[PDB]
Amino acid sequence: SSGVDLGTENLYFQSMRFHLEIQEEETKCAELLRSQTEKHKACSGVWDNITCWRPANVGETVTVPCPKVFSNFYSKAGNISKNCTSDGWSETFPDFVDACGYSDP
Amino acid sequence: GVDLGTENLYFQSMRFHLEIQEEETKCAELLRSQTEKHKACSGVWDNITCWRPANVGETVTVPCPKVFSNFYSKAGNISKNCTSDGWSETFPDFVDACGYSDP
Amino acid sequence: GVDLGTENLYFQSMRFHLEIQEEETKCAELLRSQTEKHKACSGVWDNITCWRPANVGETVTVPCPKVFSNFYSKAGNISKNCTSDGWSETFPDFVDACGYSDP
Amino acid sequence: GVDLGTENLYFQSMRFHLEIQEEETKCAELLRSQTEKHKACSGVWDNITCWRPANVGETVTVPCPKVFSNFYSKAGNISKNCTSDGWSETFPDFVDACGYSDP
Amino acid sequence: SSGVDLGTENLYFQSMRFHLEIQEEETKCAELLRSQTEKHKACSGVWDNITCWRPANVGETVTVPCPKVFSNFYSKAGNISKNCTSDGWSETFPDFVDACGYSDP
Amino acid sequence: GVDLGTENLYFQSMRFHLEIQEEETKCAELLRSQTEKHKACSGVWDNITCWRPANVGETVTVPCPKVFSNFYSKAGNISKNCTSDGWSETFPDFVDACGYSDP
Repeated sequence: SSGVDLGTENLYFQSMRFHLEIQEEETKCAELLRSQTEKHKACSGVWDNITCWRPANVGETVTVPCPKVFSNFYSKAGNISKNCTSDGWSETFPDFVDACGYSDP
Repeated sequence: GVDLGTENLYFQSMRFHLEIQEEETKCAELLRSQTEKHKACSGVWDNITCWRPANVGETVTVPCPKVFSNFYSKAGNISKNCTSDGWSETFPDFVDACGYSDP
Repeated sequence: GVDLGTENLYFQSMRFHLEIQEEETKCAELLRSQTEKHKACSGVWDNITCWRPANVGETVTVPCPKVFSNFYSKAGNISKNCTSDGWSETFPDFVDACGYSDP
Repeated sequence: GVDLGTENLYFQSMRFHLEIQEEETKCAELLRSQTEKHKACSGVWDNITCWRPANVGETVTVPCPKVFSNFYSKAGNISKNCTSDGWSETFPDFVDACGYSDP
Repeated sequence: SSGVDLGTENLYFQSMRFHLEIQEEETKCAELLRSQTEKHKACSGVWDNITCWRPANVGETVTVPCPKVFSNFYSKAGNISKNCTSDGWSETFPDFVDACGYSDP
Repeated sequence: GVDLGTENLYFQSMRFHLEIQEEETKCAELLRSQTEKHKACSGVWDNITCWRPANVGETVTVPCPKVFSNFYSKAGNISKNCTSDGWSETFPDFVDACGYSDP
């Protein structure tokens, strides 16, 4: 660790890393949903649990790893899921903190 | 419910902004990668669209901005001509070229 | 007209922010992808530049921030060494490496 | 025309984002000005709403977020209780409390 | 002028000043329009020529100084205007660059 | 639950960006309002802090950036002098003035 790491230019960047990562994921989600707009699926694309849930058809389950941005805070290997039903998307259950073992003391 | 969940409501309200920002970012990167050419008409952003740098007599034609795809009644394109006076106005105008309307 | 229209004028004023933000995003993503490895000099941001994680004895060299190209008199690269004491200061310094001044 | 002008179209599409960002900014400033108190339930942002720090037995009640005023069928409020286990879920739920719907 | 002014932390900020100023004006415009939503005026609030045009009634002319963010590029004292009509807002004419004498060589 | 919900978790991660951006915006506005006057030390941004325009012999002192309060061991202020050579370095240095470290 050096004077470089403690410089205020690096501190400003380091403090924004989680934010930049999440915004980047939100942007990709927006672009994805846009590229699929002509298809009209049963469950349109949504964002929750800081995760993009791509458009889906009835009976599909979308499963993804827990958000990578918080990898260092996870106490177990884990994933999150959402089901597309005839009445829309299910709740994301288990949700992020439960599925992922997120912890910050 | 999940559609009306507030995290999704936050995201959905931001989608146009995220999409436009990425398009502007790509435009800035395009103009930057090209800055050692010095063309008649340098790159501009107009009608929510990036217009690559160009020389006199060129016509640049691009598809209508995809961000408003749900409000178009047709797949359209928009153009500008580079002249020795600079860039022309976009033609046809955005609203007509793109078949744009809002209920 | 178009060149001087306010849509373009707002975009041109945002170019710096858009290009640096994209570079910060890339840096954040790079450091996230390399978090499993535990390198001697970790990823840092300094002089508006991402400096990738590195090992003792490496020198990382990158072009001057393209974002300020119009303010350069020279084709410049900047560098840091990863040493046993950590990251070196940037060399040559940003102003000299890049031939920067405001006009 | 002027409504459908692309500069206005850019702005209108950004209004929710600008409004939410200012509300988040005010929340961050509120939490920061209060950080030397150490209350049972520290400040949180939930349901697009800032929840001031609070002590056990308190109920914090605020109006529904004004950013979605055009989609409400009534002026509503939302609440949380601070307990010795932390913050409660918002009540009534956002959709019900606020009379929210989209055509 | 010192090493402070030439530091990359200051250069990053200085390069973003116009942007921050315009975004701030856009935010205030958004808040203004929101605070007026119950009123339903003939011409709803709009943004062009990097200017907020507040909600208005038929027959009103809104006039404002040229955007302050570009004060240093103006070659003459000037203002911009927009009229609210029974068929919506007029075009902003003269527009920014004409009204304001904007120049950048 | 709420404290650990992702809406709050995203907000908490954005706090730094929101607070610094608000401070940068205030700095931009301050410098714009003072542009008629032509001061000896012009407005600058350094060590995540706005340093207002100033005259020879002035010392500008401000509290350590509140944004990093949780990383301070001390109640700190930072200062610069405007001298005939321009702005001084910040004193005491940011790390020492503020009692900063990462935990």
